[PDB]
Amino acid sequence: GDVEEAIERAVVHVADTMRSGPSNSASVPALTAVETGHTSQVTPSDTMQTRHVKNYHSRSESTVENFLGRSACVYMEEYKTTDNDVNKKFVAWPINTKQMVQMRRKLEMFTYLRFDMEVTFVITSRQDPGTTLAQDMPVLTHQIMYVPPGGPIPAKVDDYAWQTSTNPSIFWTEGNAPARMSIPFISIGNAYSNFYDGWSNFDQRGSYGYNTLNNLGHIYVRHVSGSSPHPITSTIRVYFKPKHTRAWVPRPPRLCQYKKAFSVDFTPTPITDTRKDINTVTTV
Amino acid sequence: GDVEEAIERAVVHVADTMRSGPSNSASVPALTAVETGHTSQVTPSDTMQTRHVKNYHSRSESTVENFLGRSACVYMEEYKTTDNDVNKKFVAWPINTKQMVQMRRKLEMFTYLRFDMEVTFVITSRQDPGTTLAQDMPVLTHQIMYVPPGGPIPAKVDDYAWQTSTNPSIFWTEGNAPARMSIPFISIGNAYSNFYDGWSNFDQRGSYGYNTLNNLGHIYVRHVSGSSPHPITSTIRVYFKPKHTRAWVPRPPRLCQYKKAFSVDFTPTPITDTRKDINTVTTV
Amino acid sequence: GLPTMNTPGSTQFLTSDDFQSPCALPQFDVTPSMNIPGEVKNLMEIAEVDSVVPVNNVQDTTDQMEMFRIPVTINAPLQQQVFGLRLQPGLDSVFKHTLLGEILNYYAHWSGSMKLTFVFCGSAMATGKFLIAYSPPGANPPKTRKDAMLGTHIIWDIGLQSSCVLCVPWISQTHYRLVQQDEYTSAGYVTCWYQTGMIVPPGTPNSSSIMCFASACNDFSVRMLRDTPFISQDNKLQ
Amino acid sequence: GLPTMNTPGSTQFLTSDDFQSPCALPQFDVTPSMNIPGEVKNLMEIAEVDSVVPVNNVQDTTDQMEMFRIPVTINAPLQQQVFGLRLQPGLDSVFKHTLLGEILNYYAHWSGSMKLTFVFCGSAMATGKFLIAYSPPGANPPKTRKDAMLGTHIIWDIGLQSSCVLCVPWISQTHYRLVQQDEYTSAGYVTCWYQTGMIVPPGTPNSSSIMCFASACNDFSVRMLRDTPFISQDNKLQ
Amino acid sequence: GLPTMNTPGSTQFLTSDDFQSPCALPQFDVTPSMNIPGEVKNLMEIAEVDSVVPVNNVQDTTDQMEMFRIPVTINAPLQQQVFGLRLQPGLDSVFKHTLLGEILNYYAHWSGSMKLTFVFCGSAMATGKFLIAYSPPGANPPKTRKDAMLGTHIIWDIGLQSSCVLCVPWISQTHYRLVQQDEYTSAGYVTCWYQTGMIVPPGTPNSSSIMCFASACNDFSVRMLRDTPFISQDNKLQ
Amino acid sequence: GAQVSTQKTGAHETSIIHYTNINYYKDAASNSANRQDFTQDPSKFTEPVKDVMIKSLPALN
Amino acid sequence: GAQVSTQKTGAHETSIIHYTNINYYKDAASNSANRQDFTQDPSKFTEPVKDVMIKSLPALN
Amino acid sequence: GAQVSTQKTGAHETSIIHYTNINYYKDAASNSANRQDFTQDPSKFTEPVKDVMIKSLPALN
Amino acid sequence: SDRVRSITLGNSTITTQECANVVVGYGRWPTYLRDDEATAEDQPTQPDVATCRFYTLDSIKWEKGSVGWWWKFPEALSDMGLFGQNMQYHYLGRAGYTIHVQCNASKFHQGCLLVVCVPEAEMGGAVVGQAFSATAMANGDKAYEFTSATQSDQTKVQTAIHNAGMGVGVGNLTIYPHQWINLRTNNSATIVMPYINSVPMDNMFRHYNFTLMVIPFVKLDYADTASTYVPITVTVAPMCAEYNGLRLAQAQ
Ligand SMILES: Cc1cc(CCCCCCCOc2ccc(C3=NCCO3)cc2)on1
Ligand SMILES: Cc1cc(CCCCCCCOc2ccc(C3=NCCO3)cc2)on1
Ligand SMILES: Cc1cc(CCCCCCCOc2ccc(C3=NCCO3)cc2)on1
Ligand SMILES: Cc1cc(CCCCCCCOc2ccc(C3=NCCO3)cc2)on1
Ligand SMILES: *C(=O)CCCCCCCCCCCCC
Ligand SMILES: *C(=O)CCCCCCCCCCCCC
Ligand SMILES: *C(=O)CCCCCCCCCCCCC
Repeated sequence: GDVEEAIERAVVHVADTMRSGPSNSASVPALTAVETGHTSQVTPSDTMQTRHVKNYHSRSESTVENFLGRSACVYMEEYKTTDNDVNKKFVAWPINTKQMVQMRRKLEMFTYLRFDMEVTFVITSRQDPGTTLAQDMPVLTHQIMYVPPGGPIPAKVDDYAWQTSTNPSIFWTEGNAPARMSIPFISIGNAYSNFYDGWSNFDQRGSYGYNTLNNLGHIYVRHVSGSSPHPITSTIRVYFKPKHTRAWVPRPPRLCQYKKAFSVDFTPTPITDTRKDINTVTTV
Repeated sequence: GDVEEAIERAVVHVADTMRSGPSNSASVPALTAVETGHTSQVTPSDTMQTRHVKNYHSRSESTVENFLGRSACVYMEEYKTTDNDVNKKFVAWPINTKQMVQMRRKLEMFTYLRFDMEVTFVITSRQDPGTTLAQDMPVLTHQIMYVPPGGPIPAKVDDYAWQTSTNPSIFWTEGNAPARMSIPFISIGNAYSNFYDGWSNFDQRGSYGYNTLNNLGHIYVRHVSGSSPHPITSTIRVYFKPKHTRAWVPRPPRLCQYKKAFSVDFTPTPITDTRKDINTVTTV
Repeated sequence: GLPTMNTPGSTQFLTSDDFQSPCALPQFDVTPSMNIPGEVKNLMEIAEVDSVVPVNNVQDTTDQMEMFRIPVTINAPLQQQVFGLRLQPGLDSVFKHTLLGEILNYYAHWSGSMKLTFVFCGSAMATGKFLIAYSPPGANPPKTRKDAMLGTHIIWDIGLQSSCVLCVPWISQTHYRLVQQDEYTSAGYVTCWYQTGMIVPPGTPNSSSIMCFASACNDFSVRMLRDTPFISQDNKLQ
Repeated sequence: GLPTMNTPGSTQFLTSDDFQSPCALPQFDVTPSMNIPGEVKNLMEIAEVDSVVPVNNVQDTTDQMEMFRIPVTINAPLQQQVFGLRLQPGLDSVFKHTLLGEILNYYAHWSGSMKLTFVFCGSAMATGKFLIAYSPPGANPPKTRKDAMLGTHIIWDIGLQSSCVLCVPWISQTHYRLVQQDEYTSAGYVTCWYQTGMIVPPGTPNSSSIMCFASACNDFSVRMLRDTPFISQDNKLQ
Repeated sequence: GLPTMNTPGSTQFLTSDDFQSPCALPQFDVTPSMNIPGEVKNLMEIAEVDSVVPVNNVQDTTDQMEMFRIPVTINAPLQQQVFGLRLQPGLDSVFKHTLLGEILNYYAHWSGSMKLTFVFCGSAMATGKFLIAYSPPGANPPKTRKDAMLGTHIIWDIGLQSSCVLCVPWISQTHYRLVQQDEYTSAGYVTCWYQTGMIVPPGTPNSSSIMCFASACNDFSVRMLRDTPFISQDNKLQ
Repeated sequence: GAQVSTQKTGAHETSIIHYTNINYYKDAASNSANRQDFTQDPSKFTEPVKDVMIKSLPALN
Repeated sequence: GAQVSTQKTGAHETSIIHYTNINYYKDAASNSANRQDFTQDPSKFTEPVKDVMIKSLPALN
Repeated sequence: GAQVSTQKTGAHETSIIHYTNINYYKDAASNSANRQDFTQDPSKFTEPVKDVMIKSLPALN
Repeated sequence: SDRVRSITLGNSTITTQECANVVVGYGRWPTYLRDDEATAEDQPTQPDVATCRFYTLDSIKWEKGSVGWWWKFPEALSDMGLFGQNMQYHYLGRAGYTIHVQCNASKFHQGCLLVVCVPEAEMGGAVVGQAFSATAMANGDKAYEFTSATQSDQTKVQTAIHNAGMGVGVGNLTIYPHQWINLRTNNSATIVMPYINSVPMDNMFRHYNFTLMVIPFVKLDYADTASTYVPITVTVAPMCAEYNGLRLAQAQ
């Protein structure tokens, strides 16, 4: 009514070590058949004498919610306040999570993912170097607009599309706390796919790979009415923080360095690094 | 008293699909008389064998409150901090929703509308280019005043009317969160009219059309005491977000592009685009 | 003062935000409500209403109204095709400007079944049977009535009941398809063929028109609000 | 207004913060959940799964797959060493790229026991006994089977059961060790020796391979989330 | 939003503030606590412990350890003075670097009684009686045993019990005195005199040492946290 | 007098999902939107016929 | 309707360690993270064998 | 669940002197300081002798 | 013993005298789509015995120098009786499978294979940036092979075995449902894969749900025996196959 008792007063720990003494039996825990595709459930008490240890360690920091739940930079680009080239004055980004290596490797440890998304923007501006820099420009305001697939796309900073009568936009002024908002799980499927071993056409032709399922739309950003006498360059950095996460069918982590944003493509890389012989255990 | 239970724990979904098997009867659902002005209530189970499908989809995002409830730019204009022309230093806008195409098309999908209005202003300033730009101007403050029909209208930035002893005004300083306020349903009628097939005079003469019912007043905006040595240009953008909405008698969406702010006027536009023949179904 | 700490998002203006704000006209006495007929509560109520589909939107169109008339004639070759259209209610020119298509164009996702009602507009003396089918996506569209009859279809017989309803079911791998449809989100084709032929007695016109209406079923819904590609401007009006 | 006072931290963006924020898509109807097999809830579930350890990651490697094959041969000198490795699951090249090592590399601290499973892959006709031991840290690693047998060990006999599990216990002065292991946080060595020898009957190959799997036990956990040294870039991809 | 109004102090960083702030390592599992001996809860627990007072901190000191040895000798003139010190536990060189003085130097106010324990370190065969006194402030310090005996004192007799405790009471006009003591906050003097004399039998050394310990009593406390004058730097270390 | 109601479902399966609101202004115009009213009737438009028509039975005569 | 639950343990021995939360938004997507769910099962991965295998008994035959 | 406790005495004679606190974070590390625990024991340091010694009686023999 | 195993689906039965256990998906047994998880509204066909039965693909030879093979599903079964026919006539399909990999040698042979099923085994091209065609990864029941050397042919997939065509460490493929055939103890491997995807049903031609990989981690070796190669045979049975969206058959 007023207060509610969702208290988790009983939290999970790591397994205790049971005291274990000598044995002489036909029962043999240490011998198994790896061939079954089974990982052994052996513990020290099975193969040696152990003392009792009340273990209070907890796996709290390794839940998928926690592992994925930190904001990571997924994109960055610059847009000028004034320039002769129309395209240098605004950013148009096709939303995806494959261009920044760190976030990509983490998400890619799972095949399917389902989560809500917290998006934070970090926008900074700097005056371009030049011969004459004296000016007195008022504070800048930026507009970030999300255009769902199929909506009208802006062709220049001053076009009608920026009216956002229906698309969601954020107007933010410099000097303030970074802009932020939440987006729910928006896939047309039941989970987001990090990989897709298939084609776009029924023919088994067309696009191949996860890129065929990426149609989340674009993010467009411009200065509001910020034309300055001497150019100023703003850089926008977008951060993603998944929350209320669920993950399915885990995969080996990416070993080879990434080469392309929209394909699994790689260059063969060795299993691991080498040492002189199979018995080398020293450093020098 | 303290807490209140307005919880909507029972929300509406889209219709389930009922399992349906073979049939051989005199009862024939698929044949009707479109002539009655009736749209058929047929579902797949009426014309084919269906499996049962528990459908959880919901029409939440398509309620009129939701469709109309996003802020949209309805106007924008510039006013200078210093200029020789008196009129270049303040804005005078006759409130209406017909000048910005996106919002207009949405509202115009209904004949009558009744709602409260949330108004947000986005004001940005830029220093005008010139030979000598060095100055050190303190932060700017703007005044936005609403003048109901018949009230004294300002003729210049420094006139008595700006005293606002009774008209509502907002004083806002740059660098801060955009100004905002709510206005209740202010029509003299029971609902706002998007269209009006009639005249102003009983004679069936005078003004024709919705413009004859538009008398919501004006919005006047100026810099407070912002005269700067070198001119600065501010641009104000006004956003409307209807809330607590009700809509009546829906109409076909506007097909032809808009030509005038205060009239339905258009240029004939074809029904839709064409294809080579009535059987063409490929893309290339 | 009570100790507080501003979090990210503070001072921003999110277009789709939902906060309270001071009223500039304190205590304004609103005009009483009146019960006007035809209240709308959900845009889907509109999409559920039939509108005439410009099926015959062919290249050589001289007269605009011809787009609504599907031609049907006497002595047509056996098993002849009457028309063929691809199911992209929000993208294909045949549907994009109908009531249903216009509503779809303010959203990015859609799901549900559709009703395609066909009404025969020839004289009471003409007769005919037509096979109307729906083909779920696959690499190739049906080129023959034999191909078409393997999919979901209905055989329409003309009599007192002038109209017939082909209800195209929601058959998809995903729960929702995109309004800006692509190959992955492909929906298929709807085609019509002569089952027998349009037979006529002496003294009646040789050809007639069929009209097509379209509307959404009760399992239909849209998601992801977006601006429509159908309206624009280069300047403020006035 | 209610009197308030902003405290330090106000307006900052802490990457690991946990606040609420407005939803840009109000009332968006999420696609229904579906019960997909293989849900993961904790990364430790992955680290608890065996992966093949590249124990034979020697310098002269011609063929990459050779790294997974530990050589064992007939007529080996008595008490000969089969292999030796140092216990730094997150740092040593033998473990760093296994499932366990990869998970460890997203953290800075670790604690718990490990399972090293050895599987004999020679013919059913070969026989042999091996002594596999774990030596807690000390100034010097074991150089002889006599040295090795004083520590924690198991004597593996080959028969129907092809695999044997050496479970290396958590013996440490601190509750946790560093993933970026140092001398203070030293864990020791694991070595293998011929107990008897691999004997063979006529008509069978002269040498065979042994494989090594590694996984964490139920008392294992990691702490202090950190970025991995294993992935980088000089440019945005595309 | 809820209407609020920032008050003065908003956004400032006060070093001694006490607010909550977000945790950068959400859900970090802290290493379990262990019961280590010697827990301290209040700095006064330290000040209550005896430390050796460098009473003989005289100018000509050759050997540093001599500072802890108060000289006492045979055939001393009657009523001779052994030592004299001024009670400024946080300021005078005799006390400022003892445990008690060091703790006092992190504060600006102090109050309470003190224990000055004297221990005779000559042979078991030596004898002697000493008068140890405390003189509350006044314009002039005692110059003679006759002057000293009018104040608070104890007459110490040497025997099996080697140590004697002069407890200097808190006698002050104010509840607290300043650590950076001044005339207003004057505390007085502690002096020691021969009551009889140190007598010795044949075959024992002619002079001996007395040591002085100091600690706070249970009515002692400090106030007003401040930085100590005893530590500084011109550069960052390294 | 705070009002407590249910939220729109998120990525996770549903009790912890309710939010609380308190009105701070004297005018109802100041209140937030009615994002959660899902009452709906398509029949004024889909079937405005005087005589009701059951699907199974023929339309004319 | 405020929810009150326990905090993650700090440097000091544990009652004063509970925090309170109130949701301010109409969409569950707006809510903070589920930092405190510790349900866990490694057996889909460590032992997906049809016939269950007890450690004491031999693996084959 | 707000905690209410007494304040440290001020210039004026003491009921109006209690303050209230509510924790806003999920980790106890986030909490304010324990400025008010006055438990104290000087005997581990002032008297760590095996056999207890009463002041009135002599120290040796 | 437990080594003995018998499996019957439709008109086919499989028997093994020397097996390990039976690995089951992620502990998930195949099952028909429930009403509360469906989107496609038409009544599905569930051919039962006609499709849910054992199909034996063409055999292959394991030689001393073999490096590994892969087969993509459902493509590998596109020509198998009524299972293939149903795939052709329907827009959507759904199924789980019982995979039985057979390999017998002798008590004097040695060798060890990893038998894994990798869901969404999206692969990289031989030359980065260069697109390849479907034919580079699947074509009926044809076994594709990995290589030791890194692939140069741009019309192919990057076949270097140690990265399994996916850019990961081949020794970590064990997180996917798998079993080992160690010649010394086994003679076959059986893995039951449930339907795993991000959508309830999917088109069976356009999407390869999972890839079966058989990789020799320990090379085939033997002495003076007259037998040279050791055959490897794959037999698989669809389970709980159901299809929706009937229409004309897809030409290929
Ligand atoms: C980021 C990222 C990762 C990917 C894979 C895409 C996974 C997305 C899962 C579903 C998201 O919602 C959809 C939106 C549109 C489409 C689409 N498919 C055909 C083209 O557009 C499908 C799903 O590529 N970029
Ligand atoms: C594909 C795929 C799926 C993923 C995660 C990507 C999905 C991320 C969610 C999409 C978020 O997109 C935005 C939506 C709106 C806004 C925005 N609204 C207000 C202004 O900016 C910004 C980002 O991994 N692969
Ligand atoms: C915006 C907009 C839309 C229109 C049509 C006007 C609809 C307004 C509905 C009623 C608003 O309140 C009124 C105020 C004044 C008048 C008026 N009528 C004669 C001139 O002034 C009537 C209604 O034109 N511009
Ligand atoms: C005509 C008509 C009606 C509509 C909607 C238009 C009505 C919009 C409400 C009018 C809002 O006007 C304002 C009132 C006051 C202020 C203001 N008050 C404080 C300073 O600015 C700004 C706008 O559609 N057609
Ligand atoms: C409704 O008010 C009944 C319960 C009272 C709850 C306390 C309100 C919390 C502080 C906000 C006050 C709002 C003043 C604008
Ligand atoms: C839950 O609301 C039941 C108890 C009410 C507690 C009062 C809320 C304190 C002020 C915050 C109101 C939140 C409005 C966004
Ligand atoms: C404890 O919560 C029990 C009583 C609830 C008091 C209402 C809380 C006042 C508003 C602060 C909410 C804190 C959310 C971070």
